[PDB]
Amino acid sequence: SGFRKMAFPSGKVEGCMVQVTCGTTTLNGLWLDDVVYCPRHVICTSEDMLNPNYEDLLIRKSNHNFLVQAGNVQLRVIGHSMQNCVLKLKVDTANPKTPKYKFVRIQPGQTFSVLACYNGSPSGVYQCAMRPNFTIKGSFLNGSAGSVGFNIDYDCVSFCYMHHMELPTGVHAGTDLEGNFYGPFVDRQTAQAAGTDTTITVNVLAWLYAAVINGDRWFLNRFTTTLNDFNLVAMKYNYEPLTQDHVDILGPLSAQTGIAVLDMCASLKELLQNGMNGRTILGSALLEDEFTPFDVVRQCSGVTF
Amino acid sequence: SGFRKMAFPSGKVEGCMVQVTCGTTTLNGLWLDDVVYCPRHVICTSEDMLNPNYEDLLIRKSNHNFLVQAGNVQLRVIGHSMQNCVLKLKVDTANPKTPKYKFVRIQPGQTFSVLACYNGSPSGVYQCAMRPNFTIKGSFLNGSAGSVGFNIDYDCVSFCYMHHMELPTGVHAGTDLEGNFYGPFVDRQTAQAAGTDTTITVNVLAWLYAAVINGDRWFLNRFTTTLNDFNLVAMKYNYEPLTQDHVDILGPLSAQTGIAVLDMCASLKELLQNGMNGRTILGSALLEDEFTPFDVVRQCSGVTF
Amino acid sequence: PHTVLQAV
Amino acid sequence: PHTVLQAV
Repeated sequence: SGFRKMAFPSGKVEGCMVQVTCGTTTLNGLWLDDVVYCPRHVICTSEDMLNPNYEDLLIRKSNHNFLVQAGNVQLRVIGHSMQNCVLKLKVDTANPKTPKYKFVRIQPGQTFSVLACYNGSPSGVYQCAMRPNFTIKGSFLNGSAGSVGFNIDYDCVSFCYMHHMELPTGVHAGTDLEGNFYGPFVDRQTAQAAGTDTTITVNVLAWLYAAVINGDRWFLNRFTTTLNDFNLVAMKYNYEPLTQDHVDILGPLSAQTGIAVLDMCASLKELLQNGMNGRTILGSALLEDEFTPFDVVRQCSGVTF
Repeated sequence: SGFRKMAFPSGKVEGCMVQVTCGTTTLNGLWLDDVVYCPRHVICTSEDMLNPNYEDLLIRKSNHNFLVQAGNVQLRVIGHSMQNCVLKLKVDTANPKTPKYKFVRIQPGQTFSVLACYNGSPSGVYQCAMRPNFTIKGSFLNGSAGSVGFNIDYDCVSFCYMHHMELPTGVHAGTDLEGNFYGPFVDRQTAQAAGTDTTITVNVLAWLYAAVINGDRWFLNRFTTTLNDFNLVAMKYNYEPLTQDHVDILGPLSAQTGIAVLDMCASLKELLQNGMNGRTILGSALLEDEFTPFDVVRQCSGVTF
Repeated sequence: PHTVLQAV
Repeated sequence: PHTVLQAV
């Protein structure tokens, strides 16, 4: 029993983290086989970052301008190129700790583990969701760019996020591992703002199922609702619309608990309209939306890697 | 910016996790140098666990009754002994991945990372506190016993917890790595209940300082209070008494923010007496108490390992 | 109710 | 306000 915000074990990723310095700018890179991936703004200076022309900035560099350190070993750069907003630095030795891996791009609503790093060294690990507005509510300080987000399936690390920057509201923005930003953000220090966010409805329902599996049942009721009547309530409360595919994805948790999805939607309607009247669900006084249905099944069934 | 429940990177611990089977009972063990540590109830059968006599049960076993698997490698047991509630299984090969380590016992109020495991394989990582009543609010299923809790300082893993069991309220109980239980619990399947819990006051204050560092300031006020008048409010609300040592430990965060500790205590008093009036602090509608002052400084300053 | 030892 | 690129 119990339900925690639980990250994947990070050892496979720790073995890939390196430090990349260009000039006085240092950040993290990801070393897979003989390539190091890192955010391209490592080539910027303090004066460069309002409106850098990255193509110009990169033409003026050569291999010897990139100092890559794996632990106490300096890795020799033998090639460099730009791919969208990341750099690919080809090095002369393949990482012997390279895991089986994939580069995947995730959807808003999906979760992943972040290995926060400074100067190439892991600092801590935590779980994040891709928000509907394509930001993530991370914990990142100066020097954390190049830290990656990932999921693990069996022995395979699926990298989905590389950290670049912090928006003025204190939320974070980054790219997939092909260098393409999540959302309408650019790697420049200008006024940028996230679009308005919304709550991830299918995830809130998944977490309510986790609560039932763990014995929190006070919010249940005998009511049902229709998918249309529910979605009218979701719109009013800034929740994402629930689809039939969401209802289907929640099928396994619905069968395990014996509570029909539209029955649980009736509970969520009442929680939205009346609050919790001083009670809590799984230790929270708020409706939690950064657990996917997969996360719930994974944790309440004990899947390992 | 940002503030997350953040665990230590788990790679150093992952390299120590093994599977221990005796009969039809399987759980996890911790392999350091040539010893495997695991919960002694691995030697129990289904009928053994109401009131096992562990000394009797262990005399009836020999080395060949313990099957230890490190990945796909079976480790030969060449010695066994009981130490309080753990077994020490001496094996014929030292773990080449043994980190620098210590066995430390922690105090209630202190935090640690848990690497949850099944069949010797890591499943996920999360942060826990030792509650004042010596339970932990973990996420653990059948087969998770032997999973360990730990802190990392520089390159040294300080192991502080080994998981044994789940109480009827769904909270968890375990030992230090010398086999001594935290709190008044025993490794038997009997009626046992945790003592009444309380909220860890110094931690709530630390988290309020984290909130200020991250720009959440709405709960601040111009009031101060005395340590005695504060502790009268803490008693009424089931909070631990605040000591002068707590005030001193909070010194660094007090200096960084410019808010005196007893000034922040005035904020906490008002939050306890009036609630948050629909607002949140660091994403929470509840007063969070599983971050220590060290955790706050660590995360808001970017310490690595 | 009873405690549950969490070997498997 | 502006975004902050988080190299160091």
